[PDB]
Amino acid sequence: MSARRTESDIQGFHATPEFGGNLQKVLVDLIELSLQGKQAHWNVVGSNFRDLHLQLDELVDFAREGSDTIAERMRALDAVPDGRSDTVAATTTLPEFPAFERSTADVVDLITTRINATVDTIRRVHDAVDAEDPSTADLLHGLIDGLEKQAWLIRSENRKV
Amino acid sequence: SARRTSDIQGFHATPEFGGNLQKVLVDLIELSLQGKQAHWNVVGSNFRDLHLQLDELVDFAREGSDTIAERMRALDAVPDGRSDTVAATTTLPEFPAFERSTADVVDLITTRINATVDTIRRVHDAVDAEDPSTADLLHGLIDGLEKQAWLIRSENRKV
Amino acid sequence: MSARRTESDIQGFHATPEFGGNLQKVLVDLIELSLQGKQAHWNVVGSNFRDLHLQLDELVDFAREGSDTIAERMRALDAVPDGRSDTVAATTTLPEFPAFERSTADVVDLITTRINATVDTIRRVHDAVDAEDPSTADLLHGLIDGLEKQAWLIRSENRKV
Amino acid sequence: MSARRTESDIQGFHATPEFGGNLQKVLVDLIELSLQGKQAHWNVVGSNFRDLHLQLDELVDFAREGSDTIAERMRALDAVPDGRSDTVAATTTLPEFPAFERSTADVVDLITTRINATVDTIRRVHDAVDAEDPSTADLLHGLIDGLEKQAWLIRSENRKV
Amino acid sequence: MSARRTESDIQGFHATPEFGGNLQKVLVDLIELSLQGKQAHWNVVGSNFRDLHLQLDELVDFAREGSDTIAERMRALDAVPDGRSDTVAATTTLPEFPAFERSTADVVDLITTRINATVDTIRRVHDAVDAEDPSTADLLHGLIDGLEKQAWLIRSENRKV
Amino acid sequence: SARRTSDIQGFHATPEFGGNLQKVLVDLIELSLQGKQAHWNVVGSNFRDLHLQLDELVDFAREGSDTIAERMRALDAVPDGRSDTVAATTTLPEFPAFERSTADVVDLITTRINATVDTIRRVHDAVDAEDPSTADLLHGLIDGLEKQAWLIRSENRKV
Amino acid sequence: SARRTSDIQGFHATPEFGGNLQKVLVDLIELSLQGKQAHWNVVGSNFRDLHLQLDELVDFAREGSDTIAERMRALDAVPDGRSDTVAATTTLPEFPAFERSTADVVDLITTRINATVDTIRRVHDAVDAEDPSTADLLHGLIDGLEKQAWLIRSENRKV
Amino acid sequence: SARRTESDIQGFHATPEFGGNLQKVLVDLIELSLQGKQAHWNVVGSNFRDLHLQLDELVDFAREGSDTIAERMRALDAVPDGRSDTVAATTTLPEFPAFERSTADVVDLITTRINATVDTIRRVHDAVDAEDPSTADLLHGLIDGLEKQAWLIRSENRKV
Amino acid sequence: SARRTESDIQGFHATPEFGGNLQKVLVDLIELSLQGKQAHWNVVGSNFRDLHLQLDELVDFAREGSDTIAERMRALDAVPDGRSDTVAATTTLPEFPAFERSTADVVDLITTRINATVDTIRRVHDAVDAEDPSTADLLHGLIDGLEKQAWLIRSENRKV
Amino acid sequence: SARRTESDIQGFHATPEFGGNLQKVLVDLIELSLQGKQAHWNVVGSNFRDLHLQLDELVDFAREGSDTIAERMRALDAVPDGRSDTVAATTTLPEFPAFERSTADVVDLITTRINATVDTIRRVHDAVDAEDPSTADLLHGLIDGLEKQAWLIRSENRKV
Amino acid sequence: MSARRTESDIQGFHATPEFGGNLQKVLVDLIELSLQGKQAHWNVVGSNFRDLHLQLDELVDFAREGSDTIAERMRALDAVPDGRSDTVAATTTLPEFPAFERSTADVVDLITTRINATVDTIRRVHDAVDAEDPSTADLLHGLIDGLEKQAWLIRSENRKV
Amino acid sequence: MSARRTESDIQGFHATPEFGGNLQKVLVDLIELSLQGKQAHWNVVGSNFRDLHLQLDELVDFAREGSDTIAERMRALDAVPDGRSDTVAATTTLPEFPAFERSTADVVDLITTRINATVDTIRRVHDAVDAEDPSTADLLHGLIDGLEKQAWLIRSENRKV
Ligand SMILES: [Cl-]
Ligand SMILES: [Cl-]
Ligand SMILES: [Cl-]
Ligand SMILES: [Cl-]
Ligand SMILES: [Fe+2]
Ligand SMILES: [Fe+2]
Ligand SMILES: [Fe+2]
Ligand SMILES: [Fe+2]
Ligand SMILES: [Fe+2]
Ligand SMILES: [Fe+2]
Ligand SMILES: [Fe+2]
Ligand SMILES: [Fe+2]
Ligand SMILES: [Fe+3]
Ligand SMILES: [Fe+3]
Ligand SMILES: [Fe+3]
Ligand SMILES: [Fe+3]
Ligand SMILES: [Fe+3]
Ligand SMILES: [Fe+3]
Ligand SMILES: [Fe+3]
Ligand SMILES: [Fe+3]
Ligand SMILES: [Fe+3]
Ligand SMILES: [Fe+3]
Ligand SMILES: [Fe+3]
Ligand SMILES: [Fe+3]
Ligand SMILES: [Mg+2]
Ligand SMILES: [Mg+2]
Ligand SMILES: [Mg+2]
Ligand SMILES: [Mg+2]
Repeated sequence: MSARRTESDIQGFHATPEFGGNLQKVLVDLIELSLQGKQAHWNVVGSNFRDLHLQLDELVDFAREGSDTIAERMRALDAVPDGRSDTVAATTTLPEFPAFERSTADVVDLITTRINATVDTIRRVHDAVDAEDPSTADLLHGLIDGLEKQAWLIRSENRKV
Repeated sequence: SARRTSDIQGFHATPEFGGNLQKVLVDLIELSLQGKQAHWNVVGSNFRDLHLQLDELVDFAREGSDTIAERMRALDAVPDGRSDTVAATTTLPEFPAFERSTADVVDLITTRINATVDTIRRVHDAVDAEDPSTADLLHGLIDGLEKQAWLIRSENRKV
Repeated sequence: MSARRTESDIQGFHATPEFGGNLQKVLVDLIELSLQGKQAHWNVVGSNFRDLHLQLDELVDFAREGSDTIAERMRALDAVPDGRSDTVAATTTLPEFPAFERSTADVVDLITTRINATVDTIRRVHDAVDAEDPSTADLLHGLIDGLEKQAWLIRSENRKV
Repeated sequence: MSARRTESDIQGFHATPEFGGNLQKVLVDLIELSLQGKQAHWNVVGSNFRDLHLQLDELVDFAREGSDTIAERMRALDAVPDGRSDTVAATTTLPEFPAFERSTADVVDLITTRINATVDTIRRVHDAVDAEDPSTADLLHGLIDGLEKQAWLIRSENRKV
Repeated sequence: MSARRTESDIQGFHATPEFGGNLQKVLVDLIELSLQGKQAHWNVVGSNFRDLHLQLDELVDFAREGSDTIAERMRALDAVPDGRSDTVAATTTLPEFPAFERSTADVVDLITTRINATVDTIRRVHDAVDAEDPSTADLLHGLIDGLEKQAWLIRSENRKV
Repeated sequence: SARRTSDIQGFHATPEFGGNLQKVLVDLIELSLQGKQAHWNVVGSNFRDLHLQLDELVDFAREGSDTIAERMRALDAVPDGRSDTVAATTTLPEFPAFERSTADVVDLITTRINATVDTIRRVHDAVDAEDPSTADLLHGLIDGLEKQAWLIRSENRKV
Repeated sequence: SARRTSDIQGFHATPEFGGNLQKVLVDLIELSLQGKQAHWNVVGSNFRDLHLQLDELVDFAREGSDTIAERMRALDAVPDGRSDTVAATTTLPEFPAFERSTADVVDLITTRINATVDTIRRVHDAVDAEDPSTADLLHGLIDGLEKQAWLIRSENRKV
Repeated sequence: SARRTESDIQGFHATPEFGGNLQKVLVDLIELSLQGKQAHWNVVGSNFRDLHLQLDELVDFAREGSDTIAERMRALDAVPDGRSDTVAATTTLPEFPAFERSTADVVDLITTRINATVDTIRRVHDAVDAEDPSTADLLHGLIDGLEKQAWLIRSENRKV
Repeated sequence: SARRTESDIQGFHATPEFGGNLQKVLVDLIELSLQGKQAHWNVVGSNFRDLHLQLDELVDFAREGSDTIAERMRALDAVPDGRSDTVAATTTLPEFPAFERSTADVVDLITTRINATVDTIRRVHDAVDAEDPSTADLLHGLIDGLEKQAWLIRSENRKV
Repeated sequence: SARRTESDIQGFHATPEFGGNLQKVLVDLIELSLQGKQAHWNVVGSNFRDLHLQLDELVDFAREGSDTIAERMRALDAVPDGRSDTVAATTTLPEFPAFERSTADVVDLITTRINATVDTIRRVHDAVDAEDPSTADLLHGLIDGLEKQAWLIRSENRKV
Repeated sequence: MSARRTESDIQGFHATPEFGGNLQKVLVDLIELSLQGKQAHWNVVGSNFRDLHLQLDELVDFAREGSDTIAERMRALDAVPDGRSDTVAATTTLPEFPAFERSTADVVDLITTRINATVDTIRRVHDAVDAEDPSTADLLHGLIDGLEKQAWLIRSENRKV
Repeated sequence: MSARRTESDIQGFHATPEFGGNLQKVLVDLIELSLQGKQAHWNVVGSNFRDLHLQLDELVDFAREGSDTIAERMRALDAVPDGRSDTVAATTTLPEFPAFERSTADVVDLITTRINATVDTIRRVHDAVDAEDPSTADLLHGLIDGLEKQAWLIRSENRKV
């Protein structure tokens, strides 16, 4: 006749502090990447300026969408993101982007290593995230895939023969 | 050439697998129906936001039920989304009739989303073991519905 | 100021219990139709599968919009809809949809019959609705027109001439 | 050539002075509603500001399209609309909208009353319009349906249940 | 199961021969109007050519959608349309469109007359249609409203005031 | 400067050229009317595909008739697309009244498309000789209609 | 760090500034209402162009009135766009009732656009002196409306 | 096995005369675009709006056409010249008059200039067709599109 | 302070075996796209139009898939080969027959070829997943999308 | 004849002080975007959804603004710095608090931060306007757009 | 009175075997070009990577649309295309694309010559195609025009001074 | 009671001859820039061809929209533009664009200086324009901003380190 549950209060999945911290690690590197990507996008100069200028904006869009995805996933699982400038600066694992104008070739190298660093954070955190919540790991897979594609589209400028 | 030889069959789901997807399906349809009920009948403070959010929940739940039912079809299982079956087999607590306050609707719908996510989380490991590709569809459902739960329940949060 | 009314409270048109009842009847058959339409959509097999599979989704879209229209018209007029599964199952006039895979020929006949049953409810209810509120009768005309079109587009498959 | 008429001049349906008058009444209340809707849109403050601010614009859009529909229906039938400010102020049936910032709770009650007044004009006029020209009565049904929906979506904010 | 009907065959509403005949009359005049509209569209010359050239296409679009609506309403109700050239020529009530280039002033008067003739057919037929099937009468109201609007937008060109 | 001197006339078509375009025009309008007739009245196996395809044929034929009529206007010819003229001068076999089966509609409409293409192919060389630019418009019509014929007739093909 | 210390207020307009924006607002609303009146009731030679152009004028004037009213709100002023206020305080010459010829509508509407632009030009320097950002909004209004005046009045031009 | 073995295969090169023929088309299309904008701005009088709008449509077609011609030239390794001095010095179009012009006058002036542009395309047609039929198809699009514009514009002044 | 100090950080490199696994997927997706177009053109008979259209949808999914796989390979510094000779020489799909084929025959032929393509993805899945779970997620999308196409197509021939 | 004969004509160069003024605007716009996202994620309580949505609209306007300012700097050969350390070290905005915050608190906090950002633009306005009026027009768009956001947000807490 | 033809069976234009073979020649080179274009698009590396990467996808889109156009034209004229991988490999006239990564400059040269080869096929076949069916030659003109434009947009990267 | 003005004739703002001449100066340089931009767009050859080819079209679009804006502003203020080829050639201040193909690096330098020259015209004219009509100066600000952005996006190709 009926299979209906009877509780008036059914709780949702709550992330462990460890899991929250792991997604926080991903968050700050994604925001930092976005900030560095815009810096590069503004200040890149030299041969093949336009392509890099445009590709860098694609990277920024992806990293911004990613940071919102991770922060919102945290919220869904009762964890609390911190994307404030001071926290991002204090805790990001990305090497800092240099000041002033940079050459196209230099920007290609710099941004590639910074995407690599961002992806490394996600891969380092992956197995612990997957173990607690496979659905979140799928979002991580999307980030890895999208970011490694950006790294290919950007780095290929400097690859010879 | 590496070309194979002329009637290669598709992956077919075990009865148990079909049954697990059936469990997900009825709770998604029930959620969709309950969501529309809430959408129409919610009243009170912050009516508009709740009215609108609930329609988005319904869209997701309907897309989800279609995704699951069609995955069943692809793997040679047979969905049953009929009204009697859904009423008879859904695990979701019954949604009340009549007008309900926004605060009560927030609480009620959060419970019923969580019930739906619970079903998907309950079958996840057994479907993943048999067909990882289907578990990915389940992950999208878990992610999307848990997002909806957060967006809805935050209205009632204290500090 | 010349022709302005001075009432603080000007109340809206309220549906009678009979009117609310009449729209409730339309609502449950529209929802049942949507549920059966999807069942048929998923489970139809055989000759001209795709055309039928697609047409059934178009039927479902129309019935879903129809049920939302009806229910919101109820709300506008201070009536209260009930589209919950138990209610729809217990009160719909539509013949039950059979279980399992069904042939395209079978689905055509089954769905045509279910559409006609839905239209019949709207037609039975029409005059009482029109008498109380002509504006709602127009929404009923939209439903009659749209559903009878669906019936034609579906039934024509099985017509032998 | 067999069933073709041979008249050089075939004139169209012309509204009677009464019909023109009846549509004029609908027109001024629709325009007044749009003006009050915008006033409320700009000046509403307090709890749930944004929802109300947005809904009021949706109301205004519907009332503006409504007034254009009515006025052009008049023109089609050789009647002449008057939507000028002095005329609208001197002949509208709507209670005056108050000046200054108003709370969201106040705006809900005020605007619900103004919508209902507008609908009341259309409802009072309906039968005389329907008797002369059923096609125009259908446009009135669109207005009744659309405005009563607006009233429901707005008033529900203040409902305590 | 409680209120479910148990009939294998539930048939739809079937138009009487009179109803089918009445919609046939509307159909041929709509098609004739589309054909004359295009003729006028191509062959109009003189002052304010472009405005007229464009408006005539808008008229044609509406009449084409109208004829499709009518014919499909016939099909829905088990009636059979005939929109073939010989039938339209032999049975239309519209005065014949003249050959050759025609002035913008001439086209305005000619097309206004043809529109009015088309509307007259719908108006003559309306009550018999409404009596049998109110839902179809609503489609007629759409046509009356849309065509009379077209007539206004076209005739206003020649109005001297 | 290479600037010319103030009333340079446009290319004007011979009466014969206008007449040839008139021939194309009436068969395109007739096809459009016959296509709609078929669209409404077709019934039976694979109704939906045929119903939909026929509407695409009508769209093409209507766009085509407008293209030809306006080319006539551009070259100072005067189209006649009126109902009596079309009925009196079309080369297309009459389409039957009443409901027709999908199989019969496929055969009937294929014949009438082919008749329309035949007209365009019949006048092609004489229009090309006078105005190559107009023959390009004819080529688009031949291509598009012959595509329609293939898409429609394939339904009835044996093996 | 250069971070400030927790209740920094927004720029607030003087009463005079609010009043000047109020002046612009009522003339924009009046223009919108007059434009629709003209749009409906214009008849005669070149009806369609005028009918259509007048609707574009109305769109601009409505967008403009919303821009001004919301700028008032942002700067803590309170708009009054009510029918009585607009009728009582607009500087625009009354638009006549009844059908008017296209030639008369061109002249009438040009005058009333110019009246509206005149108001904005009259308050410009006093608003610019207080808040340059608001004067930019006024510039868009001057530009757009003067464009409308040109597009409308050109119909009546002699040689 | 059917594969050609040459490492570099050359594409079709246009003769310089062919390039010169397309160049004639180009300058007249650019001149027409420039005159069309002049007319679009400066037209006044009865039925102003229709003409103002129709003139912009002409300009859009003419600008798209000149891009099509110049890019066809580049495809075949010809080199277009669309610079102002070249256009002014080599266009065959009668000069457009200065100042405001009535809609009636603009209709006649622009019809003539469209007809002049079309005439250039028609004059080079056979020489272009003989060398490269694909390019002649682009000429056909231009003839068709421009003669349509001529009809749409001149119809305003037709008294029947 | 948490910032890494190395000037160049290396990204994830796929093993050559991983690249080889994705390569198997790629050739079958390309072969499937090519056979799908062959079927789309040459299908005739009852319910022609639905099949003609469904086959193009399959081709779109298969083309998008092969781009996804080839670009994932490039991301991980593998090097795809989608050239005709390689596809023909290394595809595991049964050859599609020449000439016109009936809708019934096309349904069965294409179902088999979709099933063959899916089988390749399923065969390499675990080896791909073990090295790079993110890539396995792309494999899942392909399995899901292709098996849907198989269902949508084969249903035409199902007799119940 | 009116043509200038110099082979290279220099564009307008911004003084370094001008660049510095735009830099102040930039860091506050970026800080505002970052705080806006923080608020957007962490806001809870009555009327959550409206605020959640309005905060994203603010973030979109602020991100577009910072791009506009940074690109205006580049146009005039100034060099922006939008890096996290620089933003944190040089923003004039009060720090946004950690953790979940109520909708009422978020309304007041964000209004203040919008007002701080606007104040920076208003402070540099006259110095920017004196050197380059075109840039001051961009400042006006920002003032107008941000003060609108301030009104739309703070209205939630207004008790009348 | 009537100009209507009387045959119940009117056949369509049927291509000669020679014509079918000529379009088949065009088909395989278009498919081969598409395959090579994607290979280049994936494997291009070096200065100005992105522009070439993107342009190559434009070329692929055009060649794919072209192959479908030619194959469908064949079908319209009762000819039977063969676009299978074995046939394409066995019969294409394009020099094969090399394996592995290639430099931007190398890809520009390689793809230019392969477009040149594809266009050469169409030009070689042109006159015989035109003689039998001028409408098909027009499709060939589109292919020539579109492909030679691609060749210009791609080759210009390597052109100096 | 009433604040309505009483004149039946209210004139619009009329530009001085000087102001008209100033906007004319802006106009011819914008048209010249558009003409040169297309010349460069067609004839640019070499490393990073595609980016420049595309960016040049963006510049052309902006300069075309600008020329229409200025000419229409002139018309609004009763001034009469001259954008004819002879006038543009006789009066533009831009150095002429060279003939034949030019290298990417050369085009970057050439176009940058020509944008610089166009902007210089607008800046030279600015204060006199602003003094008479601040609203027109705002349009000039848009042109300056948009053109200087183009100059940055184009020139950055040639900027080293
Ligand atoms: Cl379809
Ligand atoms: Cl919203
Ligand atoms: Cl228009
Ligand atoms: Cl790009
Ligand atoms: Fe996924
Ligand atoms: Fe997984
Ligand atoms: Fe209706
Ligand atoms: Fe009625
Ligand atoms: Fe040709
Ligand atoms: Fe200013
Ligand atoms: Fe062509
Ligand atoms: Fe501005
Ligand atoms: Fe978000
Ligand atoms: Fe589905
Ligand atoms: Fe709803
Ligand atoms: Fe209107
Ligand atoms: Fe239809
Ligand atoms: Fe047309
Ligand atoms: Fe607003
Ligand atoms: Fe271009
Ligand atoms: Fe790609
Ligand atoms: Fe940017
Ligand atoms: Fe195709
Ligand atoms: Fe313009
Ligand atoms: Mg079918
Ligand atoms: Mg809210
Ligand atoms: Mg006009
Ligand atoms: Mg590049």
